[PDB]
Amino acid sequence: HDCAKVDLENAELRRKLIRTKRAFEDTYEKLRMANKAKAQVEKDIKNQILKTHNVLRNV
Amino acid sequence: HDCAKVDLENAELRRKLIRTKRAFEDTYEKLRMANKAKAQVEKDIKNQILKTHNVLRNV
Ligand SMILES: [Zn+2]
Repeated sequence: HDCAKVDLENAELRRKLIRTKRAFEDTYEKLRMANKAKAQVEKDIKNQILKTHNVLRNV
Repeated sequence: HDCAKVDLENAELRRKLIRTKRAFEDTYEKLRMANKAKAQVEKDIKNQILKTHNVLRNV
């Protein structure tokens, strides 16, 4: 048994295990931001139609 | 340290690392097939946006 190496390996595994989770969280939020972005798009076009309609109402 | 406890923790760290990797693999594979299903819809949407983009060319 290598007491120095096993403590070092556990520190390496724990450190990297944390690196892995935070990478996913970033991705999760990134996907979360992307989906909400395309959600807005459907409403933006609907909004644009209303404006254009209101513009042509003024006649 | 505690050689018995640290080795058991080391086995736990590797174990948890395997679950995360398999969790990613599960997600990736599920996502890979899922994207292929929605892919026809996505190109159709891209075309209408592109078409509408082309419509606004009039100046
Ligand atoms: Zn030891």
